[PDB]
Amino acid sequence: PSARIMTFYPTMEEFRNFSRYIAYIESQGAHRAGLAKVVPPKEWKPRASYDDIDDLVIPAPIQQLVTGQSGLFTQYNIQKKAMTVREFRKIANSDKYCTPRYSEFEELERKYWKNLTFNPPIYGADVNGTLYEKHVDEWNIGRLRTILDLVEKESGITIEGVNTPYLYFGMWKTSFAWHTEDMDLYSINYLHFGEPKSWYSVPPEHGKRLERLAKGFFPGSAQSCEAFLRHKMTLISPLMLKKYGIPFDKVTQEAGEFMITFPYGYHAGFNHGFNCAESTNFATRRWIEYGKQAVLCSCRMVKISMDVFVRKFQPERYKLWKAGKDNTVIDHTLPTPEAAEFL
Ligand SMILES: CN(CCc1cnn(-c2nccc3c(=O)[nH]cnc23)c1)Cc1ccc(F)cc1
Ligand SMILES: [Zn+2]
Ligand SMILES: [Zn+2]
Repeated sequence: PSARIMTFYPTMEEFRNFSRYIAYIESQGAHRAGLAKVVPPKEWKPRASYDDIDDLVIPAPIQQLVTGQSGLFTQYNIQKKAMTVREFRKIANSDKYCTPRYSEFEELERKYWKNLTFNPPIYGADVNGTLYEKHVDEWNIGRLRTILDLVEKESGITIEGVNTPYLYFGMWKTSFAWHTEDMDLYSINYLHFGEPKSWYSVPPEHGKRLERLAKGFFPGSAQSCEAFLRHKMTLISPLMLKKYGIPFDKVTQEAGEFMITFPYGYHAGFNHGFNCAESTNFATRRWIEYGKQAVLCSCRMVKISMDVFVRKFQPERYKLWKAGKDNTVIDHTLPTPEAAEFL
């Protein structure tokens, strides 16, 4: 009810301040769903045209091999040789790989879950780069300027997969497995162009139920690594989630829209056809407790030292936290302290 995905329509004035807007959507309860859609003002555009990127190199395209049955699957990401956007699009749009005919989303979603183990598609995933023009100042994924910037501030080391933008060139049936962000951070995803991207979300207050369910389904993966979901290989159909009483919601992201994922917000999804999305991680003051308590991959990976954040934002707790006495319990319903001005 209050864990349902929400869509926001900021005005141009409201859009200019990223962090303030994030605070605003949390004061509205957006974080409870674990995922929110943000439709930018009509006048806003991050790039004049996308007709000048055909020679853009996808260095490590991945063939997505999926094995499984009865709504439970494991995705094996097979590296293919480098290719350009032009070559990628030719494959995406060919008879062999293009989107099937469909009337309603529910029909396309059925095709996805029935055919994800067949005819493995190629995902032009994790390409370092941005499609934003240099002068765009609003919601610029390249430079959000959140408190996540503090790691680079004190050491200069940029952790690969954190605080840098990534591009994802999708084709029909390419997917992202169930996961939460690295260090349980926030994430932003903008669909630059093409066919939609469909998303599934589990509210952070029900995240441990999803983990317990995936542990029961893959006991071998769980014994090897407690945090095996962080490998981003596990696919679980909505039918299985429904059967085992895991609450979830679904949303389709169209070209020109943003998706925000919240700390400990489990999400998965798939691309409807040839498209391109830009993404990065970011943080608010609320994330600090999430980063301290993040259950990380012990086999295996992205790790951020919390010491800098605790020392700056929670110095009274520093000694208690460094001694293993920080017994703090996270309340997933509470908005970020920055949202106080809206409540
Ligand atoms: C380090 N790599 C990013 C990790 C990462 C974190 N969030 N996230 C995603 N989150 C949301 C949406 C998407 C999406 O549409 N498409 C791809 N990845 C998405 C992907 C690993 C990796 C990327 C893609 C993939 F398939 C499998 C592994
Ligand atoms: Zn993600
Ligand atoms: Zn692991």
